[PDB]
Amino acid sequence: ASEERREIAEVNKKLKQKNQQLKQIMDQLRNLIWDINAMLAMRN
Amino acid sequence: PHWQTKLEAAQNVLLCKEIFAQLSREAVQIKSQVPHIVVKNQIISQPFPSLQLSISLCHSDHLYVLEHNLHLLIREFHKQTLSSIMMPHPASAPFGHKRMRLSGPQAFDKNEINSLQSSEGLLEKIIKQAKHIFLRSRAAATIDSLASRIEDPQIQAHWSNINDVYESSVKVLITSQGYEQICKSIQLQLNIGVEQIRVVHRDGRVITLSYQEQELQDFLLSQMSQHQVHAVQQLAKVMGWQVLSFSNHV
Amino acid sequence: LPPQYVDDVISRIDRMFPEMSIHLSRPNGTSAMLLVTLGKVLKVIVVMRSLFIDRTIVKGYNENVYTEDGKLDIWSKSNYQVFQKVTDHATTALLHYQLPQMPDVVVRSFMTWLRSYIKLFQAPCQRCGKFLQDGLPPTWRDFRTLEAFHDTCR
Amino acid sequence: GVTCVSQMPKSVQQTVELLTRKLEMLGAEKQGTFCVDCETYHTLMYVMHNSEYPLSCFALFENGPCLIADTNFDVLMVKLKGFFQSAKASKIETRGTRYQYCDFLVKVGTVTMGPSARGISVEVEYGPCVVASDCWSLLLEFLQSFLGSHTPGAPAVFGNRHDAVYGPADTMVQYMELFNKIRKQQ
Amino acid sequence: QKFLDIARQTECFFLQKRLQLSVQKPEQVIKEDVSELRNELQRKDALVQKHLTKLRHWQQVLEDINVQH
Amino acid sequence: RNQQLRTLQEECDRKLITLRDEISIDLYELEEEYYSSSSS
Ligand SMILES: [Zn+2]
Repeated sequence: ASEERREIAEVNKKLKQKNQQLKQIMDQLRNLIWDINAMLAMRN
Repeated sequence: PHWQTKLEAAQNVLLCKEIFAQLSREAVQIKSQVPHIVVKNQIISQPFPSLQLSISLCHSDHLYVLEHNLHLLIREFHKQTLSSIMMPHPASAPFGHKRMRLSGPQAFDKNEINSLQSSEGLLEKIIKQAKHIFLRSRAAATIDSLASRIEDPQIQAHWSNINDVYESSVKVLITSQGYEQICKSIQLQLNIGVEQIRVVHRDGRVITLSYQEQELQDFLLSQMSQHQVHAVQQLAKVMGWQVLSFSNHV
Repeated sequence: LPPQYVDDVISRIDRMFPEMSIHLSRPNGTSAMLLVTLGKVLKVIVVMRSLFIDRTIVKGYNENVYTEDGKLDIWSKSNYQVFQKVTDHATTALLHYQLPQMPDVVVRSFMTWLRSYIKLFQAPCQRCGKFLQDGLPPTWRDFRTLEAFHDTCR
Repeated sequence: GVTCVSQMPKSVQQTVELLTRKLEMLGAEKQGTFCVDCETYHTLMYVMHNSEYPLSCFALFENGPCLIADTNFDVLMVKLKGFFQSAKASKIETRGTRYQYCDFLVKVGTVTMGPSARGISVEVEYGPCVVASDCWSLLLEFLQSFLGSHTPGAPAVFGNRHDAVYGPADTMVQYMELFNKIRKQQ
Repeated sequence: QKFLDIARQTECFFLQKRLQLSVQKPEQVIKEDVSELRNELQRKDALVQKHLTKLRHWQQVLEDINVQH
Repeated sequence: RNQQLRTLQEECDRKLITLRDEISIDLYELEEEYYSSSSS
């Protein structure tokens, strides 16, 4: 149905928008795990 | 204690002034195929064609992983003097780097001893790191971006939990839509070096790499088309179908 | 998996193969960095998280293993091409023995592979002579049939 | 690592260039110039000033205890000359051009009992492994390309223990044997 | 063992043949997509809740190690 | 005082590593989720 396809698009848009929230998390979580190791490995 | 915090700031400044002096002398005195530039308080340098290092003392963008490492890196340089390693375990002997004193009389080679003494000082130990901190980003963003751009197969990156400066370990598991079990296929361990990345392919092939972002993106795309072909082979193994002529490359 | 379980699995690994000796330092947090010595031929340092190995630096017996202290210093590669090639082969071969379902087999599967390396410098390859085009001896064991044909050999 | 020092005897000087040419066909970069020096004493004892170990001095006997000592060990000998007979007959020094080939560090130089230059010495030290005798099979096949039809069957310096460290020290024992043959004849 | 597979690879073939023919006229595969996408989002949010409480828990101890200095 | 200060640096590091350890397992499970995202 045409209307059903519209709801899927709305779900995809919400899921796609939620994915954008998720990608920033990894970059932040990734960045932190990067930074901690670089700071520590150099420890004296 | 108000007097305590006042003194601490002064001590930090005196140390900070030393750090820039150590970089500032090193940059112009020695050359490492890089055009360092000196300004009042900014030591501008170009480790990569697309990078600009603003190591700028600020008196009264900030990575804080490179910045902090300077403070700690200097101590290792300071520590190399007047350390416990210098002193000889045998009571009678001249002061010398313990590992060095046991190197000469234990017949170490011409190359290893020279390598140990060839420490690069300060600027090279940080430029090379910034030469890796962002090369990681260009290889990390591309992998992250490639997953969104291409939805047919799913790039998967399991990043290692121990990635010390001057190196980073990668996992790549290029699987199709949801067929992880039936179809597990080429997965390469990419290695982010200081100058160039290094991958080892699933089948056994080793590809050195280029340093530019574009070259990496091409490699993944080339491995993209390869997997879809491998999906045919895996289905042939598990489907009622039987194999015919194969052409892995061209 | 629990930190204690990691020690038991690797301690069990040492029992099967007499030549191999495993040292568990664990300098970093709950990520075993076992060190394996193959009798006298070669040494190796492998980092692993939660009993799933992800790296292998095959440093020869000659080369030093630590840097300035008990610090294992996994990164420093070998100064010889032969061990450098084995490093890539160990880096690549480690993957091919990964079974996502079971953590115990992958470690054991990798060790029998490493155990097959005790005979390096002494086994000709089935395809051509012991010594190949370049300056490397076999440096390539098949995953299932334990052959000796080189990197250039298939 | 593991080495097989040997000598491969008209046109002795031309032999090195021809022998180097055979090495050049395989392809090996000129990465330096090695210089091994031997010194001789009465009671005897030899101190082997070896290159690629700039610090080590490598004092040695015919068959007995060998110590590895830093460069300063020589200063003891010159100052200790009073109780010994220093520089008794002649010092044999062999200097040649280093040809390190894809981790084989194979070098060939003309041994010069200064200034005669009567012999040729081949250094085939194979860095990777210390285990040598139960690994000897590798070195031979590398040799067969370098030299022709007169490969040294075995260096004979290996006592064949159950577990065998070789290290660099026993190589200097091998060098001495080559020098002994050179000194004995012509 | 070989008889096992071929008779089974034939069995799924029949159902797989139905699937595409059953994809066309009904809306069920779209309906399953509605549920699967909804389930995927629900799992996503559940993972978040695991993240925040753990992240907040760490935020507390790190602050605690700071007030003690 | 040098003794008591060294303990604090070792103490915070020990807790600091555990933060990195727990983030590693937390990142790993999350990292898989993003790539698993279907149709987006
Ligand atoms: Zn071969």
